Amino acid sequence: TIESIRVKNLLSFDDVILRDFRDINCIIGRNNVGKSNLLKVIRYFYAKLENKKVIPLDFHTNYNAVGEITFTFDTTRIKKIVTSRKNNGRFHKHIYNTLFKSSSVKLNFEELIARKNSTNKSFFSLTLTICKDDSVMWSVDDPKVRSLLATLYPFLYIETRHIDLYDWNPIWKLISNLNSFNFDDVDHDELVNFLDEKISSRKGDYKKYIDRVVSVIDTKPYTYKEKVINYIKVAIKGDSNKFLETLLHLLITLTRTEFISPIVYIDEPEVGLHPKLAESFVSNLNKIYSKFKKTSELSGPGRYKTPYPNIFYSTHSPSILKQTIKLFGKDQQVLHFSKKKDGSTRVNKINSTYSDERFLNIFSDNEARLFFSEYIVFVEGATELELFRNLSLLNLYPAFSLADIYDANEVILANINPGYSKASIPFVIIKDIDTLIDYSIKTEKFSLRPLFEKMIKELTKEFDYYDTGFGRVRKEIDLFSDIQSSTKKHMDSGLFFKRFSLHNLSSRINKVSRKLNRYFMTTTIEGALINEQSLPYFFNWIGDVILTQMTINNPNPDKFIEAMRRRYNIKSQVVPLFKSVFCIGLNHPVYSSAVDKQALRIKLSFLNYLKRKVYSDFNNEKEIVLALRLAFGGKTETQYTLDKLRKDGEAELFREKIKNYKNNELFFLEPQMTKTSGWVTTFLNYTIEKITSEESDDDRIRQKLSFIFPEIISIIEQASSSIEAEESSLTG
Amino acid sequence: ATLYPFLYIETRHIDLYDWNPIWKLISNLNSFNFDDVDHDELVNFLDEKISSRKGDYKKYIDRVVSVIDTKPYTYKEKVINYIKVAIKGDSNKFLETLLHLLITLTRTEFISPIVYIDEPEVGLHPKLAESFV
Amino acid sequence: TIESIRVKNLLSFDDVILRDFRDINCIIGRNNVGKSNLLKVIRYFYAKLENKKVIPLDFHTNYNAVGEITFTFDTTRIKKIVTSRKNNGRFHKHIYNTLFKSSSVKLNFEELIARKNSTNKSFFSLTLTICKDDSVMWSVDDPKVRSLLATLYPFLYIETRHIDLYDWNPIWKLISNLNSFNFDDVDHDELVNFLDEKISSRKGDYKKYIDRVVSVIDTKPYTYKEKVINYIKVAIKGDSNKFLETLLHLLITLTRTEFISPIVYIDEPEVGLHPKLAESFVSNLNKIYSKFKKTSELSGPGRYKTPYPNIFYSTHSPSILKQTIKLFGKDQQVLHFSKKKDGSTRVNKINSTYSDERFLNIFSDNEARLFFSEYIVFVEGATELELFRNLSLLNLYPAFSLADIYDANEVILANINPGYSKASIPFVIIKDIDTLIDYSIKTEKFSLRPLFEKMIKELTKEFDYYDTGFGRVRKEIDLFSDIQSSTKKHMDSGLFFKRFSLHNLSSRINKVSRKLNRYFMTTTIEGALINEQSLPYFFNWIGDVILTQMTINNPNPDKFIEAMRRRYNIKSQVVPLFKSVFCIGLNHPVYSSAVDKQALRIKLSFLNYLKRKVYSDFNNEKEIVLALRLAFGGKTETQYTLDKLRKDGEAELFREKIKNYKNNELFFLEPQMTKTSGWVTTFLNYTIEKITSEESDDDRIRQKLSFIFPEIISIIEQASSSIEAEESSLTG
Amino acid sequence: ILVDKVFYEKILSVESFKENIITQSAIPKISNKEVRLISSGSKIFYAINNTSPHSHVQLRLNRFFLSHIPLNSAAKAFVRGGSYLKYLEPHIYGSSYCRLDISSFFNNISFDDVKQSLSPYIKDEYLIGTEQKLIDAILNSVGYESPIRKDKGMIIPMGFRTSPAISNIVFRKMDLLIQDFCAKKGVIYSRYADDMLFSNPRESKLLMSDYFIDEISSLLSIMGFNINQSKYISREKEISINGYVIENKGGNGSIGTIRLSKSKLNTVLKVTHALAQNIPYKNICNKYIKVRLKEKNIKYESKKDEFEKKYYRDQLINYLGGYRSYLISLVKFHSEYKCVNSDFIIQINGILNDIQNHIQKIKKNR
DNA sequence: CAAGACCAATTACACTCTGTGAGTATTAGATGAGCTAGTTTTT
Repeated sequence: TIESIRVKNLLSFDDVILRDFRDINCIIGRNNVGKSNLLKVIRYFYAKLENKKVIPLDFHTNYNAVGEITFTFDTTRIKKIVTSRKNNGRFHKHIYNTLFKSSSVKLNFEELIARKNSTNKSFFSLTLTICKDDSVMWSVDDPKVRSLLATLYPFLYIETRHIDLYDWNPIWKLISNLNSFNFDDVDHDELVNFLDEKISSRKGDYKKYIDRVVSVIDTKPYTYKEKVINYIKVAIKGDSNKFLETLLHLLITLTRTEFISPIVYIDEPEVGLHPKLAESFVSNLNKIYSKFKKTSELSGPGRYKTPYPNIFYSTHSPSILKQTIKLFGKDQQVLHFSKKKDGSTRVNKINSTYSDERFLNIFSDNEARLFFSEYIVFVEGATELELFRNLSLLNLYPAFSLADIYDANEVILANINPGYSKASIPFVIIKDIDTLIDYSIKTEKFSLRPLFEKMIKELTKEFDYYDTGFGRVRKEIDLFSDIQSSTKKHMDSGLFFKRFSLHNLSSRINKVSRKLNRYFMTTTIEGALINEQSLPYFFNWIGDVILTQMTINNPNPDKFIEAMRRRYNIKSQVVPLFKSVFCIGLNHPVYSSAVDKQALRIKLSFLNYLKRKVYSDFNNEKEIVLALRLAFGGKTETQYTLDKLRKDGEAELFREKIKNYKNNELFFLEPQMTKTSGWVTTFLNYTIEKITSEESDDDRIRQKLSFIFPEIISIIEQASSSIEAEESSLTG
Repeated sequence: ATLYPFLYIETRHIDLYDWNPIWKLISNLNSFNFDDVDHDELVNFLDEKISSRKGDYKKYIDRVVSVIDTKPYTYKEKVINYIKVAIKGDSNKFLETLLHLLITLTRTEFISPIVYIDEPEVGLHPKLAESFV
Repeated sequence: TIESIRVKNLLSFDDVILRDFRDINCIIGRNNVGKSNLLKVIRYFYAKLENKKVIPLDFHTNYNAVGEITFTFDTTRIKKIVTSRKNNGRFHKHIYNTLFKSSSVKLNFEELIARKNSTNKSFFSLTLTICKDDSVMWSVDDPKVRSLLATLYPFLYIETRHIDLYDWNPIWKLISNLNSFNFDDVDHDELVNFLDEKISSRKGDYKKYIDRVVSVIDTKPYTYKEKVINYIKVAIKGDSNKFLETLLHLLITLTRTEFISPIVYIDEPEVGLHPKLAESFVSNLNKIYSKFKKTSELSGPGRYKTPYPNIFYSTHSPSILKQTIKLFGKDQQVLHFSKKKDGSTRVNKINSTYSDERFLNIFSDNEARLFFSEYIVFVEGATELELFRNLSLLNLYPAFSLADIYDANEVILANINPGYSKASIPFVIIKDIDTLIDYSIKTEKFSLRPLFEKMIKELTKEFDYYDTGFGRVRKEIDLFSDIQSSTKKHMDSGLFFKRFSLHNLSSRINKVSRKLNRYFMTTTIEGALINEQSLPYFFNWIGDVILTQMTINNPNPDKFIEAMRRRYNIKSQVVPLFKSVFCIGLNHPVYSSAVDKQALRIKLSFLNYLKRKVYSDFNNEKEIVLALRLAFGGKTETQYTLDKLRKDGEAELFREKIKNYKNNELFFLEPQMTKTSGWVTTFLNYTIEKITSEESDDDRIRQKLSFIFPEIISIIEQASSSIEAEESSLTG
Repeated sequence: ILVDKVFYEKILSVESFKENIITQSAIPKISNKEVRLISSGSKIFYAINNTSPHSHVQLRLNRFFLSHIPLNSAAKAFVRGGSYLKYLEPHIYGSSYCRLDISSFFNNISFDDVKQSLSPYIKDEYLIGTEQKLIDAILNSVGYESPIRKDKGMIIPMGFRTSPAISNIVFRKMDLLIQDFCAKKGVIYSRYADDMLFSNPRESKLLMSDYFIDEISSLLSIMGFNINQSKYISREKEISINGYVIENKGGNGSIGTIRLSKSKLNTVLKVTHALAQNIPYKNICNKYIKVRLKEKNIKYESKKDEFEKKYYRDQLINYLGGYRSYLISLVKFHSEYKCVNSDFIIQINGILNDIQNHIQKIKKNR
């Protein structure tokens, strides 16, 4: 039908070109002005095709004297129809003479015409030129070609926001233009006589009535359009979303037996519609699309092989987009508009075809939301989703609130393929350092993962020349290649590195992979949360949990407390008393003043005891951080977890210390030591509240957060800087 | 109401793109019975007289109706459509035609309507108003 | 501050009562007619408050001669304002002369002493009755009371689909009504003199021009509203989403030093808006809501404790609802309307407050999509998401597509609490039997999970009388209690049951738990797919892989095949030859005719060999089903997985056979033998394609699917029946 | 809905009145020996035999025919979804209250009114030849000629299962007339069976005036209904209807409250107190619960006896559970409408806790 | 006693006359068992 649309120096388009049109085309983007301007360009071109006096479009810049609109039509099916010897009608000969005759006389019939009769496609290019003096120039200097193109590849525009339910003009126009019946053979007098014979007695009374009516009114005779519309209205037994669906269905049904291939543009198909209604609309469109398909073994009556008309959608709803993707697949595309740096509409294609059927079926609203995004943060793990979606943290960083976070593994990333649309949708993939380097305690070896080798191969400057601006890329690649060795011996029984530092390697990897839209963290997200600087806040959170978590199991608090004090020692047997008195409970009943004082004293004593035991058990204020990290499913600097250490058998004494602390000392926190336990959200909220209470201005709070959380604040600030650097283009 | 109907014609705010009073008068003021006529035979005849083979136009109409989900016409709408098909045609001229049609229709019926025309001379030459009267 | 709106026998309401109104009340549902009727009722009530000649609303049925609209206003703040001694003002006296006057003068000197405890709330009820003769009368016959109620609690309607940007009528109306300045003291002559002095070539030059202009345009004098509007316009320096946001901000800012409590109704705030735009709108509303809030430590200038006006939303976009739930939290509610069986609008509050902060923070588009649903199927596992979202299966059942599949564990289900919204959004929770009962090989005894005991406790109908039919529930409960015996012999090394059948127990559990919206499967999700009746098709699927997913590695196929045949035996060494010839490759190159024939012969020989080995190693024809089930992370009838069996040291020979098939024969299927590998989607697609090729009619295809997959089709049919039972209710 | 001959062929008379339809037999009336004439006070209840075609026809009429005819919203009795609590709810907004009762409501319903009310919903076609129509065939299963009331026509029995629906359907014109009359004067009207409750929110003496009674009597005289002056109650700011107290302090929109007086809950408190005092179950059910074994115990067939103890356990458990259901119906009504006193709510919560404890004690003892 | 106010729901011109609303004038395992039944309103 149509292949390319090129707009130069008109409205907001500078050198914009649109190509590769599928059966269904979805237009999305935050720049509504671009979509409106494209619609205006198309409508102006089709109005000038039909010779309608309309105001010429405005130029993008007045320093250009020419504005071009270029339309390329795929005139391959119609060429085959008119070339065939069987078809020799008046219209076929007219089409052949006005389009496929000028290009045929210039080609030899013995060789060129024989060679062109193959699977190759033929295109017709038409250019509209607007000059400074409001003058219109055409590539072809004859109205017949333009008129035939207008009546052969028509453009229909449907606006749902401003639609009339009582108006059926587009439907009747389309029905009249999609009829293969000659209505000139119908005799008006015979029809009037037939009506008169079967209306009443005294044959001729209805004829006299009609004669009187026409003699009184005496208006212009009905045109062919009016006559066919009236005949259709009488023949049929009767006459927002329903109107659009009916029009689209009748258009698809009536184009099965006609060579006319229209172009439909629907603006906002989801206004005033339930999400289920939009999904049902797309489902009905796909059902009627597939009802008239004759491919491979699928055949029989009611099946047509005619190409479907091109349909364009201006949608702001993820439901329509996801249904279109899941239902069509290879027969759809997604267009993102956005803008440029100086201000100019773009048109890019976002990946919508997936080779994984599982991803296509699982596809839900979360996946469809990535299309309507300006910055995507890709994470592997639900803990990162909890951290980056924290409302308290996002309140202090409004810029990062504009970026949406998606949980994807390598398979989901490969299916989505964010690299296809980088300018349209900037993205960053946040991963951990264990997907690049592998370490073993039994054998000293810094092995390289296949992903790291693939990155090295991609960054290998083969088939290249000199004149590199800055950065010893080759030296960095060589150093990363030779890092595989048997050095950096263990320290403290496979828990630290004697001299090697992962911070420098992580920084180098991040610097190299900035151009790859990838960020690798030094440790897991737990290491970024609980570090040597956040220990006071983690201890305060533990104290708050102790204070406002456990209650008295016994209905009578005073009697139970007195009995336990008289039975269990308050100093030597403090732990058994705490275990047998305080229990985890959602409700927090209010006790007496003496009972509350005793409970507060016991809680303070327990806090002091645990703090003293932690300080006097571990060596320095570094093993506490590692112990807490491994407690919450974390990793050490040797890339080992508690489960992996158990399967291996290293750091047995430290593992016994952890088991003793979990089973005896910290038993109320045991349910919160899981990844899907929500401890991240609670800890972040408590830290934010405490910092807000201490400091006054928001800048001080942000500085304190940067001091406490280096990596999280660093990545948030980097994403915010990227967003603010590319905010003008990705904003309407 | 049905024996002494009231009609109001505002010439100043009249529209030339609609004929609502005319079609209302035509539908209401009739002495026929547009019920004996049946859609099936109408179609059958149109199919026989239109083009191509037998039954093609009937199949086209059936497939259009089956996918439109529209309620059937009322009697007034059906008679309006029949009159529109049976005739060959679609400020001062509009008013004169409406009055002539109403008088002609009311010359064979006991219905005696009452017409009220507001400002029959807006945008009219004095000769045009005299010619209207 | 309304607290109750009651509509009886008007439009589409028979008896509908709305209560517990909050700040950000949101309205969702497919019954748009109900929302329109509610808006019409509110607008009619407020028009009749101001004595406007309007058409009375139609009755729901003509067999009632009365149509009532009841409005209850929370007159607690106003009563406290006007009761205080230091509020001697004309308007304050007017308020405490018409509203709080009849309920005070008729009481003794004791009742009022209990109304000054700062704990009670005062309610004012006003009823509008429309009679059969189009006559309307009120409960209180005092126009002053109605006018004062309209002034104190005004109603504002904002329409976004049809909004005029040029006219700012609501803004100027709010500015004129919400002010604390008296404009009657302004001297017009003084202002004109000042303007003349500002621009004066001579003393008294602009005065004569003003007098001439007034004389030549002499009309009715300006009203107070016009004067204040003009003064505001000359005082200010400046005149869809932006307009509404500015209006809402102005209304919120104005209602900070006034006791007027407006009511705001906004219809479709997201029409023609990007999802990010709607989210930003809700975020800005939350920011302006929180900026003017003072709580304990939060104080200082610019923050007020004045109650916020009630805001009503009519949104079809999940983005607005998601942001409202995430940001506002406890200060919002969701109202689902739907319909009744005979046809009548309902109103039900959907759960929108969550006690888990993690769930609120990671709240996403899927969770907001669950509220725009008519049937939710809750599943635990991504395999169920793959199976129940399969496109090739939903087309054959055009009734289960209306149901939305959500993956949720027990915690997510508890947070969502689907039982709160049961008559509005029907739901089914699909779980496995293993979540109710457990089995141990070492200690041959059943055990009851806490979930099953909790369900039994919920089903124990104590505190009950004797009723017919409700007698077998106690017997079923007693049987479910006593099935805890250890008399259950297991054969085949603890893989099957000698006499016990889990099918009957699962059927009984499903029968008793139907009333609790829970369905428990006999086996795991892989059990319903890999069964005896699916053995042929499954085998064919394997063959498909051997014919599709494995191609020759060598670039020259003929030479490599000849070398392998001359080197490796075709019969004894067939397995090594097959392993060394065919590898993993997406491309499917076409070879020579002889090469294709040889490859087809080799593939057929390998398929026959594997079929014979499977039928020979296992004899009962059923142990193969269990082997395949445990291969794809399944379970046995003893509720044991392959990993659990390995840890428990049971069925060593079976594990050895499984390892032999995995590492020796079915090595190409090893990537697909894990969860989330997409094997479910491929298997369903292949089975449905084969059945479609075999059976012509769709009913035959559905019957064959029911035969091969009994549990899946049973669940689908049950859900479809549940949907179609309430189809006339949950549909616009 | 409309019922034609085919509808009555296999829905209302699918098996019972089938042999009469095929063999051109007119459907007979209800014989004297086919009903019982039980007595309670000065009231006669007509009990139809359980094993009879007319009983099945009445069940099918009540399930299929007398369930789709529209009724008036003021009819809060004998209607699916109606209750006494809904009958008393609308009057919380009023300050003055008036109670009236129709005398012999079921006995004063003329059969001609029933016929004319059911005529629009039944096709006027002959059923059994040109002998009997379809309307009278339906009516023969509804009414009954009362020998006590002589040959005064087919009086609707007070014990038939079809009587309440027929009464509510026939009392629709009167409901509309009374509702319109009260609407013209700002009076809330609600009817339960034959008790009419009127509420006036305004400070007026319309309900205590003789004009209101005269107007209600004049309206009711259209269909021949009277009201007895024995139980005419007109009060202000408080009214007690069978223990249900509606109280409104008055004002210009004040909300009233609904509670239950100590007289209504005296029996359950006495039962709980007796259970607290360890009173034997022999005299706690034969005195308070008015349930007692007859002389013809164990059907005069068994010899084990000892069923008295288990009977006095069962029936006591049933009474406690039923009254608990009553109280929790009250609290659910409060949750739905918010028109019940808070102190009454806490009192019934305490009573419910006591009842649950006593039920647990009884079940532990058994 | 006797009573105003008694529900709602259930597109059309035949005629001889083709124009009129009459005038006429056409016109023709089958055999000991052995069992109760809520609160409240109407009533």
